[PDB]
Amino acid sequence: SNQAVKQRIRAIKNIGKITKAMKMVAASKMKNAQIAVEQSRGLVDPFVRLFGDFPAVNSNKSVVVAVTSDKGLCGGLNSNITKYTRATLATTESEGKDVVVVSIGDKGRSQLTRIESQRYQLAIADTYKVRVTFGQASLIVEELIKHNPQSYQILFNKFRSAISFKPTVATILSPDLLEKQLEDVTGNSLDAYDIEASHERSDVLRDLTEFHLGVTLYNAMLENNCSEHASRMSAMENSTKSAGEMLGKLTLDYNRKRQATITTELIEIIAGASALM
Amino acid sequence: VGLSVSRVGSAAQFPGMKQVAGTLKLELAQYREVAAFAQFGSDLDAATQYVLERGARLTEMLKQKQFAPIPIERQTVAVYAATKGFLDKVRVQDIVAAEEAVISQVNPAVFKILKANGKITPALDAHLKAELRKVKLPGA
Amino acid sequence: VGLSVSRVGSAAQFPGMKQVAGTLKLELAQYREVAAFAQFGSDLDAATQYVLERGARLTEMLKQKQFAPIPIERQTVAVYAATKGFLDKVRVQDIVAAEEAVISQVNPAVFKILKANGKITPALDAHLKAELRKVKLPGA
Amino acid sequence: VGLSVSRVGSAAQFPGMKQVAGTLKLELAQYREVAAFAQFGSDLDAATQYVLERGARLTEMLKQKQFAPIPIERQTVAVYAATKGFLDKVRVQDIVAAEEAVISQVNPAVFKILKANGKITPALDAHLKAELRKVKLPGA
Amino acid sequence: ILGMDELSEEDKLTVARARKIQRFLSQPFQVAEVFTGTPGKYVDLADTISGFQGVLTGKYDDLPEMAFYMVGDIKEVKEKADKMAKDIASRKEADNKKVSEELK
Amino acid sequence: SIAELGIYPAVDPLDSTSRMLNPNVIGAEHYNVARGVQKVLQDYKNLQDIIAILGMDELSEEDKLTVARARKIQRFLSQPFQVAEVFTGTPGKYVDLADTISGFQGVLTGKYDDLPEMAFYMVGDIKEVKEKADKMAKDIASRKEADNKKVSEELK
Amino acid sequence: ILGMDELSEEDKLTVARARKIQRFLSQPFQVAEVFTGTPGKYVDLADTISGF
Amino acid sequence: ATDLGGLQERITTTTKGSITSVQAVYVPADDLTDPAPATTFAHLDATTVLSR
Amino acid sequence: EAAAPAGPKEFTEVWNKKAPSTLIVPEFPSNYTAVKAVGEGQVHGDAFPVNFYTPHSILSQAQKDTVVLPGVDGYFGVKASHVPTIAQLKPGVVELHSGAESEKFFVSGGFAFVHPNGVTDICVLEAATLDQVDPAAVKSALAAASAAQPTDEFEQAANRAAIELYSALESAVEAKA
Repeated sequence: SNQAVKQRIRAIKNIGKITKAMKMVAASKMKNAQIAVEQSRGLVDPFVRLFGDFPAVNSNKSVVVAVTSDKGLCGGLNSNITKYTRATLATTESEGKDVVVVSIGDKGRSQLTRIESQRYQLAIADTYKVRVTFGQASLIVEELIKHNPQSYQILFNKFRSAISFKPTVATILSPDLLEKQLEDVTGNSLDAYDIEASHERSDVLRDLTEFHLGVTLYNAMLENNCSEHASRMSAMENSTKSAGEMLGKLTLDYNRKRQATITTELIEIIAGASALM
Repeated sequence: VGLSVSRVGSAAQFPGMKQVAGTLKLELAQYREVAAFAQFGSDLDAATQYVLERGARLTEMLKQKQFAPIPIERQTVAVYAATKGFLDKVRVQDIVAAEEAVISQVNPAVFKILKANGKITPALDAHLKAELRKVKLPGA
Repeated sequence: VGLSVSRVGSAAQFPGMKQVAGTLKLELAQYREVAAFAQFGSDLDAATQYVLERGARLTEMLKQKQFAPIPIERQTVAVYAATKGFLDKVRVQDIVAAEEAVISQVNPAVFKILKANGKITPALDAHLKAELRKVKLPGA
Repeated sequence: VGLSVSRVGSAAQFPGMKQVAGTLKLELAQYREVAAFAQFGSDLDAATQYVLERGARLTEMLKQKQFAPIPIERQTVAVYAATKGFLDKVRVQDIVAAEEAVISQVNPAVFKILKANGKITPALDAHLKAELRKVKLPGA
Repeated sequence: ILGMDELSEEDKLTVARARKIQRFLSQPFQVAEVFTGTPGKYVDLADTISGFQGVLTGKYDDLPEMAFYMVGDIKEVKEKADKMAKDIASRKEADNKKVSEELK
Repeated sequence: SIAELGIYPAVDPLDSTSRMLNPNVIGAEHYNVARGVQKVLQDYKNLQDIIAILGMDELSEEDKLTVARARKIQRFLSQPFQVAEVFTGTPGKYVDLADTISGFQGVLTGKYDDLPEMAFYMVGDIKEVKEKADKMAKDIASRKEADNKKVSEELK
Repeated sequence: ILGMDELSEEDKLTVARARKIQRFLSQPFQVAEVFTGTPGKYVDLADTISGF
Repeated sequence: ATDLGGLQERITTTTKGSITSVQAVYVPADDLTDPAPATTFAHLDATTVLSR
Repeated sequence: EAAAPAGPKEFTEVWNKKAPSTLIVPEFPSNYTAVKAVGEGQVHGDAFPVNFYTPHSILSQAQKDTVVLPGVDGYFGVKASHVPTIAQLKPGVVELHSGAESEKFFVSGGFAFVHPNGVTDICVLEAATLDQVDPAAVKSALAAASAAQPTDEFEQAANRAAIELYSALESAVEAKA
C-alpha cells in the first residue's frame, strides 16, 4: 500500500499542474476577450434609453434566454443564472403566460430541463467554439423570431471586473404587440420622434426591435463568456490551492509511512537475527 | 536533466560547448517548467509557446542511437545549430534527421578548427554560422 | 468483480448461464469505467449514458439477500430478464423488487425444463422470452 | 482552540471568567466556522462579517506578550471589553493598545472587587459597564 | 478538489442530505453537560427511526444543516430550526430600558 | 492494469523489453515499428491525466489522432490464443511476423484510421480487422429487423 | 497572468522597495576580490539597521 | 540524541570565550521529520538557507 | 394604456414577493448608463454628445457640433437642439464635425437616433473609414451583381442591396477631395 500513496501523490501533483495551467489558459483567454465586451457595452445603451427598460410586462407569450457556458469548470455561474431563470419564470407569471424556454450553451439545456422541461423548446450550443460574432447572434435572434412572442427575456452575467459578475435580466418588446403600447404614458412618448424611415412606424420599430434583440443577445453572450473565463480563472486557483494542501498532507503521510516501513523492516531483521544469536 | 547534476560543474566542460550548453540548459529548464502544459495547444500564450517550441527543438536534438558516440565538435555544432535558432524551420519530428543533415552538409574543415582551438572563435563564429544557412534542412 | 477471478474459466459454468452471463460481465466492464468518469459528470455522450444506465440495471440485479440462495435456473432467468432487455425501462430503485415478478409470474414449468436440459433450447429461448413480457412489473 | 481541551479545570475555574468566557468560546467557534465556510474572498455576505470581525477582535485580544502574565482580574475585564461591546470601534490593529488602555484607564478598584468576589455582581456589572464606556479608545 | 459547484444536481442532493444526517447522528450527552452546557437528550428508538426516515425521504430538505446538530429528535430539529431563524432578526435593541443605570 | 481492461495477453507494451530489439539484428522496418508503437503508447499514457478529467475536447486534433491511434494499437496487441478457447469465446490466431509488422505499420501511419476501435479487439491480423469491421457494420444494419416478428405465433 | 501595469500604485511601490532591498542584501566579499576584481565590504550592525 | 548532544554541548559560550558553529545540514529524504534533522534542529540557534 | 407599470425599479420590488430571499435582485441594463432621453441638459452651448457605436467597435464617443448622416431619404444634418428623430440609414458616409476637422466613416446601413434631450446615437453595423477601402473590388463585385438577376425575391433584395451599397461607395470614393 506504500505505492498507493506514491501513485496518489503522482495523481494530485499532475492535477495541481493541470489546474495551474488551466488558470493561465483562462487568464489568457480573459484578457483578449475583455476588450470585445467593453466594445459591446456601448451599443446596448441607445435601445435601452430608447425602448425603455420594461421587465414586468403582461406579455401573452414570452421567450426566455438563459445564456450559459459550454465547458463546465466555471464555478457555479450557470447554476446561479438557472436559479435566476426560475426566480424570474415564477415572478413574471400573472395571467397564465406562455413562456418559451431557450438556452444558449450546452450547460443550459442540462439544467433548465431539470427546472422546466415542459416549456423547453430550443437549444443552441457551440456558440463559443471560435468567437462570438454579430452574424451568429443575428441568426440566433432570427430563430427567436420564429417564435412570435410579446416579449423577450435575457439572462446573462454582467462582467464588472475579474471578480464581480452580476446576473442581469434584459427585455425586448415586440414592436406593435407590446412595444408601442408600453410607451403609452399619459398619451405617448414614442410619438415625439420623427420617423425618417422608408415605410411607416410599424416596420421601423420591427427592424429596430430585431436589431435590439441582436445587440442584447450579442452583448449577453460576449459578457457571459468573459464572466465564464474570469470565473474559471478563480475556480482553477482553488483547485491549485486544494491540490497543494492535499499534496502537503499526503507528502507528510508518505514520509510517516516511509519511516515506519524502514523501522518495521529493521525490527523484523533484528528479531530474526536474535533468534539465532 | 532535472535531477542529473555534476558537482564539478562546467569547469571540466569542453569550451565551445560551454558557450552553448549554458543556454541549452536554461531553455531546457524553462521547458521543464512549461512541459505537461503542452496538451493545451490551441490556447496559446505565444511567449510560453516560444520556450515550448524551443524546448521541443532541444529535446529531440539530444537523442543518440546506441553505440554511435559523437565527437565533441559535432556535438557542439549540433547544439549551436539548435540553440542559436538555425532549426526553427524543422518540425519536432524531423530534428533527428536535421542534425544528420547538418554534419553531412557543413564542410568538415570547420570541425578541426573547433577541435584544435577548443572554442568557437569569432572568425569561426561567423564561418560556421554562415555555413548553417547554406544547409539543406529536411523542412516543409 | 474488477478484482475477482475464477481460473477454471467457463469450463464449469452452467450452460444456461455461460451464454447469458458472458455478456453480463461485458456490460459491467463497460459500466465500471463510464461511471467513475461520470462521478465528476463532465460531459454527456447520451449513449455512454445508456451503458451507464444498463450497467446499473445489472448491479441492482446481482444483489442478494442473506440466507436466500436462488437455485441456478432462477438465477439464469433473472439475468435473461436483464441481458435480453426485459428489465430495461424499469426503475433502478426498484429492480430488487421487480425480479420477484420474474420468479413468481413466469411459469414454474420453464424452470423444470431449463434445469433438465441445462441450456436454453430454441423452443425455450423464445418461449421464455415471450413470457418475460407477460409479467406485471412495478413502475411498468 | 478547536483542539485545546481541558475538562477537569472547567467547573473549577474563575467565576467571573466563567461568566464571560462561555460566549468567548462560542464566538470563536462561530469565527472558525465562518472562516472555514468562506475560505477565499469572493463573496461578502455582510451578515457573517459581524462574526468575521468580532472573531478577529477576540483573536487579537487573546494574544499577549511573552514573560508578562496577566492577573485574572485584569483579564476578565479585558475579555469583558471584547465579548461585550466597548471595542467594536477600535479597528483590529490597536487592540493590543486598547487592551492596556482599558486596563489602565478603568478604576483600579474594579479589579479589587472582581478579585475578592470571584464573579461580576450586578453592582459590579453596573460600574464595569459605566467605566468601560468612558475610556479613551485608541480607535477613534 | 473541485468544490460543490461542479457536482450534479442529485449529487448536491446527496451531499446536502448526508451533511444533515451527519449532524443528526450527533446528540448531547447527559454526562457531557458539565462541560458543554447543553443538557443531555435521551432519544427513543422509534423517534430515531422516524426522524432518519424523514430526513431520507426528503421531509426536511427545507431545514438548514445546523438545526440537526446536537439535538435530540426531529421535534427538536424544528425547534432549533425556528430558534436559529429567530436570531437572524434579533441582534439589537438592547440600548435602553435596561438594568444598567447608576442609582436604582 | 492491462488485464482489467480485457486486453489478453496482458503484456505491458512498454515495460516488456528484449535484446532482439536492436535495429541491426531484426532490421529497421521492425525496430522502427516497435519504437513507434512504444512512442504512441507512452504519449497516450501521458495524455491520460488530462483525458480523465477534461474529456478529449481541448486537444487540437493532433492529440486526438494520437488517442485514436493508441487505442487501435492497444486493441490490436490483444490476440485470442489457441489455448484460451476454453475461457472466452474465440478460436485462436497465429499471426505471422510480416503480417504483424505490416499491420502495425499500417495502424501507425494512418492507413486504418477510418476503421473503428473495437474491430481491433481480439483479432489475428489486419485483414481480420477489416473482416470484423464490415461484419460489425452488417450487424448494425441488421439489428433493427427482428423487432417485428418472434413476439408471437412461431412456425410450430 | 495579468501583467506589470495591472496592479495598483501602493503595491508597486512595495514592488520597487522589495526589488531594491533584494538587491541591497547583496554584498561584495573580501575573499572574493582575488577572483572578481571588486573589493569587499565589512558592514557594521547598526549601520545595516539604519541603512535598511 | 546523546551522541549529537555530546558534540553540540561543548559548542557554547563560557566565561573565557565562545565557540560558534556553522554546521552544514543535509535533510535526508526531503524529510524534516527524519530523526537525524529532527534531533539536529533542536540544537540549532539559527539557520542560513542558501538557494539556487 | 400603461397597464403594465414595469421598470428597473418596479421589478425589484415585485421580485421581492416571488423570489427566495437568498437570491439578490437581478440587474437591468438601464442600471449601467447615465444618459437617458427625457432628462434635460447635455448641451452646454454649441456641441452635443454623439455616441457612434458598432457591435465590435466604438468609433467615436466624444462630443461633436454637427453630424452628417446618410438617411434613407438622403444625407441630413443634426444640430445641438435637434428634433427627436429615428432615422433608418442607407449605405453611405457619416461625417462627424467638430470644427475644421472631420472623420469620414463609411457605414453599411443601420439606424441613427436623436433623442429628446438632443443626445444622438449612431448605431450602424459595419463602419469602415474611407481610407482603408479599395476602389478596385467594388467594380468587379458590382459587375458580378449587375448581371445575375434571378427570379427569387430573396436574392433580388440581396442583389439590390449590393447595387445600392456599391454604387454609393464608388460615388463616395470617386468625388473625394
